[PDB]
Amino acid sequence: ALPPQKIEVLVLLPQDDSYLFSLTRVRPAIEYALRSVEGRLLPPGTRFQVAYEDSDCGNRALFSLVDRVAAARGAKPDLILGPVCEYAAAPVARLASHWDLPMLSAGALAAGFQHKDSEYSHLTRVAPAYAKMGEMMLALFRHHHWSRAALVYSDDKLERNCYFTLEGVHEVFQEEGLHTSIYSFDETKDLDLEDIVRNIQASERVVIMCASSDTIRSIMLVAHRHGMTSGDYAFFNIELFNSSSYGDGSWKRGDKHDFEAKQAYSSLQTVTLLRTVKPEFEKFSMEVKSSVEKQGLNMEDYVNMFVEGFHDAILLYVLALHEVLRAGYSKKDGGKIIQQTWNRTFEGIAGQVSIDANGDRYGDFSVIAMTDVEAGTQEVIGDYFGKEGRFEMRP
Amino acid sequence: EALPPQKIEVLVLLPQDDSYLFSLTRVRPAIEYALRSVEGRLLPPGTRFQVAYEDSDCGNRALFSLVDRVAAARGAKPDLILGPVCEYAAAPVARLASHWDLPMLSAGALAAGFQHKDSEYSHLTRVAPAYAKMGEMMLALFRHHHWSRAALVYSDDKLERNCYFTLEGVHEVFQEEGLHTSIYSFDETKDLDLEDIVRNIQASERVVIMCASSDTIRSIMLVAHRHGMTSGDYAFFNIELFNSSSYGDGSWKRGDKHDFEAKQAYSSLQTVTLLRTVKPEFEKFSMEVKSSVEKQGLNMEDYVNMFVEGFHDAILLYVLALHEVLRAGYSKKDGGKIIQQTWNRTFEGIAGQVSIDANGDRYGDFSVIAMTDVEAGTQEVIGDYFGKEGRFEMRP
Amino acid sequence: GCFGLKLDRIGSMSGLGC
Ligand SMILES: *[C@@H]1O[C@H](CO)[C@@H](O[C@@H]2O[C@H](CO)[C@@H](O)[C@H](O)[C@H]2NC(C)=O)[C@H](O)[C@H]1NC(C)=O
Ligand SMILES: *[C@@H]1O[C@H](CO)[C@@H](O)[C@H](O)[C@H]1NC(C)=O
Ligand SMILES: *[C@H]1O[C@H](CO)[C@@H](O)[C@H](O)[C@H]1NC(C)=O
Ligand SMILES: *[C@H]1O[C@H](CO)[C@@H](O)[C@H](O)[C@H]1NC(C)=O
Ligand SMILES: [Cl-]
Ligand SMILES: [Cl-]
Repeated sequence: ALPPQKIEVLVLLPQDDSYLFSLTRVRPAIEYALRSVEGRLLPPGTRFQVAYEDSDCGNRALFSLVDRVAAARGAKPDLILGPVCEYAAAPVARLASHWDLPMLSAGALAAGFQHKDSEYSHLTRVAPAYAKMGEMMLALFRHHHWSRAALVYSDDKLERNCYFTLEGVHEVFQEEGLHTSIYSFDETKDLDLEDIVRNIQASERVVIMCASSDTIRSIMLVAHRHGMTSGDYAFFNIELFNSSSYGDGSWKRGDKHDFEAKQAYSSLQTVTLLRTVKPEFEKFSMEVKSSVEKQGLNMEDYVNMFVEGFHDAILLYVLALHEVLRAGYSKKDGGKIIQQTWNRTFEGIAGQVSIDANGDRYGDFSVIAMTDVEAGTQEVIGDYFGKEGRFEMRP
Repeated sequence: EALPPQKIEVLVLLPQDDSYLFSLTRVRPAIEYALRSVEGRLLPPGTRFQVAYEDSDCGNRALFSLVDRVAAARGAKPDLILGPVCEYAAAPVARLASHWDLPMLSAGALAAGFQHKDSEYSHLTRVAPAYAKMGEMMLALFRHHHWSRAALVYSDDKLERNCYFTLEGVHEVFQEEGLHTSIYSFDETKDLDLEDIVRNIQASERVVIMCASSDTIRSIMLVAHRHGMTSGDYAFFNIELFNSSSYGDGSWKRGDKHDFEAKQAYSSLQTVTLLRTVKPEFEKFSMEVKSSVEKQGLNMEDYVNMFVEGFHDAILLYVLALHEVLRAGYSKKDGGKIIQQTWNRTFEGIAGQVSIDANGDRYGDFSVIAMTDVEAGTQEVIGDYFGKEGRFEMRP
Repeated sequence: GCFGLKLDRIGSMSGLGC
């Protein structure tokens, strides 16, 4: 009844494997999803043509989309995946919205992408945005009856990941009326650890921080010397994606400071994403790991949230394209497609995935704390389930 | 050996909304005046200009239109882009112009970020004084007085943010030189706590550099006046680069019931603005522009604003550079060469000499307005700063 | 100080708080 569908996909991600969402790491994930798809919600014969282009986590993403569309031989892709980097994504999202093209990303986590009344109307975020993490922190604070916090983060003025991360907390907290002291520095420059720690010493007892794990170990070390560990202060760091950083023993480096670090981290709690697994996830991981190693690269054991989300990005697109084609529209009705990807729950390769009424994936988080200081053992202490909006400590 | 006639396509990206000083209808008369002036000679005889005027909407629209035009024209690109002026509108267009090797001239894009042209903003030539130019002038003003600290107080929209970018120009320069700055921002479109502003000023510095609407500044000055801050304890400065002709007559005057206090309050306020020169040519230029804009349904300053003057000169500068690149055996498509030709040079603009520095940014000349007679409330220019010379001098 | 001779990238977004 319906002919084969030929969907042109433009994927804009970093070529540089330094990023957890580079083309090499994420491609396998999209391909895996594509197979699963091509074999059926879409008319048989349906095939996706995917172009993988370097976003350079910057201006190049824009240049590529435009060179592809405004070329004499150009045409608009039917689906845009990525960019992930906030400044690379903003321009692409604006264009996707202007051209009525659907855009899905496991990135663009900044608060500004929240307002979708105009410029970002065609963007659905499949991974938890920073404001979702901010909602979790608000629930954690309510649980403890905490009402004030010091936000201390590194702001490199370039990709600014930690600035955008704590912005998620700042937005939610201000909205709710909690007070926050703000302290930023560029970890890419010589650190004035004394000033950092003295500023904290004078502001708040609960400190929410975001900076590289080595920057955090340093702060914690100086705080240790100033006697701030061991009770007087509740420190938090945010490590949502990198498993080498939120894994047990985050204080260890095989350093001459390892002992001091273990003691200092007794006062540190780490926020990360609550991930889930199921039989299929294992296969997906195995298969993903296969392509990536065959592509000469050391893997990050199991795949991060970006790899997972981009696999689920494909599936969510297809579900929306189905219910839209049914209603009699075409793949060219980007606006229609995006609206279909919102306010729904579907099954991803890790478990249920729910997108909220504004086109943003609901996020679940966990808090990791040291439960045995002699050992330096860190375990999950509590979780927050975004959709239900409930924080709960574990038994 | 006259070259073959040229067909130069220029894309003008400015706001349709006449609320802006650089709206299309306000600027078009000036561009047309300069084109009229160039065809009778530096370009090959028979050369024609096709100018498309497109609404930048002081936002994302500028980019959308640029892209849509190229795509519709199947990949054909304009030979010259004029504008946008709005900082957030201009950055994406500048990025694409650099990527496509197209020359982009603007009398706007005054923010500090456009200063770095190693890659992203290569291809952007700024024809009007950037905020950092006003910053250098403030540094000299400070060195003149031996002042080394200041409170920067400005309104920040989080939207167009004109005053935020203006004071960024000062902050950048002062930080380079080692002067201390206290920073205090507020959104003047929201409910103002005039007392919190003034209290922060009295707890921070004695030399205050502010930027906000003329009415917000008046409100702040009236409140500083009741706190006894306007009799010499503080030195206030406000920045009004584009519309400061009310002085001489009285920038404090509002035919209001606060008029007398405002006049007293303003005795401690100095206003920084652009030093604007005149010639009979400029005078005629203004009249024609003003007439065109008037029968178009708009009011207008008596001497066309800097954006309008700037864009007129942007065409003379483009033609100047294109003429040289052509004679050198290159084409209008060698945008980088055209851009480099517009840099590091002095030429004759509609109001006098115009010098573009080696980074492709026009040198700015500025004047300082102060109340010279407190009884009357008389405001005059007490000193100027000439950017190229880099010297500040109080007037005799 | 909401400034700091940085943030050249001030374009394509705004969010809140500097
Ligand atoms: C994941 O996080 C780890 C930290 O646990 C990162 O590894 C560090 O990388 C920096 C910069 O290259 C080095 O200076 C450190 O010495 C590394 N630490 C360790 C223990 O390896 C790693 O770069 C991150 N992975 C990715 C791809 O983001
Ligand atoms: C979202 O969809 C759910 C069912 O999945 C429905 O209960 C709810 O009313 C919808 N939210 C709205 C009103 O946007
Ligand atoms: C410009 O501002 C002045 C006061 O600052 C005002 O008198 C004039 O009407 C305004 N005109 C413009 C620039 O539209
Ligand atoms: C302008 O500055 C350049 C450096 O960029 C210098 O080499 C040149 O001599 C100056 N102008 C000229 C060509 O006289
Ligand atoms: Cl990216
Ligand atoms: Cl504009």
